[PDB]
Amino acid sequence: NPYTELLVLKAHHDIVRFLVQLDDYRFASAGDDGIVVVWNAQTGEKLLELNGHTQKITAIITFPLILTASADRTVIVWDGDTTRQVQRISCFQSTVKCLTVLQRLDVWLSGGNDLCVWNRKLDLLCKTSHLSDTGISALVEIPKCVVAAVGKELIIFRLVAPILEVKRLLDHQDNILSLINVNDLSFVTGSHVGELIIWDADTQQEIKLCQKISIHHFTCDEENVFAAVGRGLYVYSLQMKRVIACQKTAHDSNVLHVARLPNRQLISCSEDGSVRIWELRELIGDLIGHSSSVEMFLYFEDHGLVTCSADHLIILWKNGERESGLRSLRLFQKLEENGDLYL
Amino acid sequence: FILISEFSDTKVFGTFDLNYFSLRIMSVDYQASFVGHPPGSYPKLNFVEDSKEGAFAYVHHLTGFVRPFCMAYISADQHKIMQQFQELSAEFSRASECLKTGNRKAFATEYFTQTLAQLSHIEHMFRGDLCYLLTSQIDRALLKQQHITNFLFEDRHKKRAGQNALKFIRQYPFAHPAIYSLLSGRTLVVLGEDEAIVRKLVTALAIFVPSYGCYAKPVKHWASSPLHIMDFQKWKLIGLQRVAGTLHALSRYSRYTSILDLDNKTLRCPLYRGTLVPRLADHRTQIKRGSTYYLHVQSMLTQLCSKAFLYTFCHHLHLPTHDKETEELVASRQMSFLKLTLGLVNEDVRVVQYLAELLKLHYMQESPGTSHPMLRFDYVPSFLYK
Amino acid sequence: HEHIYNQRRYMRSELTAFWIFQDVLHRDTLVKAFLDQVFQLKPGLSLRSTFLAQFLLVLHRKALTLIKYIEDDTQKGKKPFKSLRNLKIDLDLTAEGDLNIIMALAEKIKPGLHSFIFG
Amino acid sequence: HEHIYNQRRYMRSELTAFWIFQDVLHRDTLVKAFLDQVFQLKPGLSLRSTFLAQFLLVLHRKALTLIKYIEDDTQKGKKPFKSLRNLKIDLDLTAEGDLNIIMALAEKIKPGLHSFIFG
Repeated sequence: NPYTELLVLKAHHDIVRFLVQLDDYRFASAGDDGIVVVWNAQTGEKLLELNGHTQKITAIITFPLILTASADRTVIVWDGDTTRQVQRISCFQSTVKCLTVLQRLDVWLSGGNDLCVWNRKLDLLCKTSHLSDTGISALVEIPKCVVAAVGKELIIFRLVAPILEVKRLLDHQDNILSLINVNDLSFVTGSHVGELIIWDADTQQEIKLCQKISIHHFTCDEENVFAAVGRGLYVYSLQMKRVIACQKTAHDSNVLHVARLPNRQLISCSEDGSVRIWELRELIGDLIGHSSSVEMFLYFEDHGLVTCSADHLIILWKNGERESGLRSLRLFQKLEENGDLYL
Repeated sequence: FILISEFSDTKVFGTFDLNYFSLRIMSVDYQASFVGHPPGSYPKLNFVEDSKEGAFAYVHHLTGFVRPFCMAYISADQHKIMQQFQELSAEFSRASECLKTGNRKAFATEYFTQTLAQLSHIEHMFRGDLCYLLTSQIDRALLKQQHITNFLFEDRHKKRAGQNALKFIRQYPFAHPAIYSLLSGRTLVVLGEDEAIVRKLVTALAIFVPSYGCYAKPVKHWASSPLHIMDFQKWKLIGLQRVAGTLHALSRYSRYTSILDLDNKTLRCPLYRGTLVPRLADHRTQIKRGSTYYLHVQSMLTQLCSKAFLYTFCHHLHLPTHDKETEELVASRQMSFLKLTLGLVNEDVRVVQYLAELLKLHYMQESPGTSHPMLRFDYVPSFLYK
Repeated sequence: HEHIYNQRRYMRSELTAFWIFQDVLHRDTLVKAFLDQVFQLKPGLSLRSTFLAQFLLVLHRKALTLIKYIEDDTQKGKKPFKSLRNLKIDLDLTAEGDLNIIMALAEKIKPGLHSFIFG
Repeated sequence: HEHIYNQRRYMRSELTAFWIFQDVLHRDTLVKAFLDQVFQLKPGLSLRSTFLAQFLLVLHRKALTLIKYIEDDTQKGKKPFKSLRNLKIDLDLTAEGDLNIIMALAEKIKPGLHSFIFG
């Protein structure tokens, strides 16, 4: 409803899958080209391409530095304002698939069929495991410091010391497709068949929900949780322990990324290339701008939201009544700065 | 109709049409020996009447024995040649310098075609009339005066453009909202096969488009592509073709189009109920020879761009006169400006609301749609007209 | 047209020797709009001269399309004019007091119109 | 004419079940003249009602001569209308915003004009 202007961005020539915010005027789009071009969210000008990976991408992250793994068995550490490769870590026998960074003890992690703890500046190892046979598909942090991980269909935990443990748990029915933290005291996973199960933190398994085709993504709204099942938006609570009113048909094809604006609005991706906004107490408006399947988005609080797809394009979404009163705000500054009007 | 020739004490050669038919009847020998030197005549140049009208008579010398040689003009009336003495003096006092600082070299025919091409350029640039040259001087000086708003519609193929614009408007129903979509910022996706019809419709409707900057046009002639939103960014009217589909997959982008169908006689754009487009384009018009109509539309769009200049550069509208700005106050104050003073009604406020934004983007960085691809739109529901 | 005609009357009738300010008829719309909306721009920032040149541009272009429309209404002076009303509704000139400005500039850079259409 | 037409649209499209204030276009001249020159007479001396009845009289007589002029322009509804411009210059109705008053009263005591001339 408010977003009435869009500036399409184009630098890639493969499927764009990943976005991350660096600081609050610029972001980075990393697709299956293996190139990482940073953009400017205020005015949509590309700044610099970070090229050097050969194969497709698997996971990017921002370290307070742009650490990036790919399908070839290597990780390239990068940085803003440089356009140079900082390091070329290639010591992996399988493809690294997770780069979840602990914000507490400045640790960078990996996922390439094992777990290896790394270092901040003097970029060395700290500890190596094997503990897998398929490939680790999800990582998350949790307090009391314990690091959760999915082997294939088993939640296995860790610990940190100046050095880890095993705290296997399995109790499942299919391989785990998603994993999320909450504010504190819990964490939520979801099986491929649609079994939404909540744990606490560790602590005990809590609910073994049914009735919801295949789940894709979660969203913390700690009084309730927001699932993303096949063309559905089934909402599950925490206090009431039941399904607060859901939407059996939200999108046409699928729902494959959900997130939440801070102004009590709910937003989802799709597979036909459609973005929609819901209010809790339902639909508000479309954001029809992509041909093929959208994949991820990101929401700048000051200026607009950014969406990517498998059609190589990246689209900013500004509003036309707040970003038009800034064109005629820099104009009168420039006019009285210039003195005359033609000089 | 008018003639141009040489002198010496007789005719040397004609230059206008090289001794043509009954358009040329009167002898050059009547003009000859009366435009030479009966006082005897260094660079003499004079002007007489001799009631055709006597004209510019720059006297030139060759020192060599063949000294009397002046080049002479003639036209219809008096004040065409007397009133334009300043632009007939300094274009034959410099075209003779090819011959003067030409054939002054060979006494101590190489520059002959130089004079016989420069002189043809003089008659071609002074071919028209006395009124047309004065209007082109005034339009030249005034387009030198304004410099912001000229790019919006600054752009004899304009005769073929405007004549097909008139044959568009008075021979196609519901064209008021189509031209509203062109003037408002909505991409008129002209769709239909039989290429030449679509191309003539495109070059006819190309007049109404407010181009982005001081580069040529955002028009696209007969694209054949699925048209995702990157061609809707860089082109404001597009000439798609039918393939015997695209109408169903194109309607997914229904927020940014006005799909005018040639083989179906329908279009899909919002409702236009305003008065500015009917005075730009009335249904019945008693205007003949549509180049006149193109002058009418250019005269009207100049006034429209003046209204957009006014709405852009008023300080007390855009700068908020409050500590904390409230968009109810500044939006209602802008709306009170375009209703009361400019006299606009319910969609023309959207038109001037757009052209002002193009004017801001030209003045601020001289780059809309190249390094700032804005593409502002709205959620107004388009209706399927039939 | 009455000035040229009465000029011919007074010159002839003063060459046969030894062989009046009537007030403003009615106002207009373009100069009322122009003077209405100029004094909202700022004085010393070269805006009023720009908008003034835009106003003189639309005045001269309306003059030239009036010249073209008379010039092709008849066969460039073959037939008498007889076409003032459609000229006034088509060319946005329904006020006669605003017709007189464009008609005066059109006479000023094409002489002989007022005798052709009025006299 | 759009009100009757869209009335037919909404009534039909609500009878097939189980088988918007757009602001003032432009102003006028008679009501501006009338309201200009009424408040110079005196209030309590029965003058304003007299002049008001004269204004309603010229409104209704302009309505009746508009009805007559449409009524004999075509052969009382044989041919389509096609004659708005000469109707506007002859009957002192060059402003459309002052045409709409006389046309509205003419519709009010002769129904079916707006569909005949506009739709």
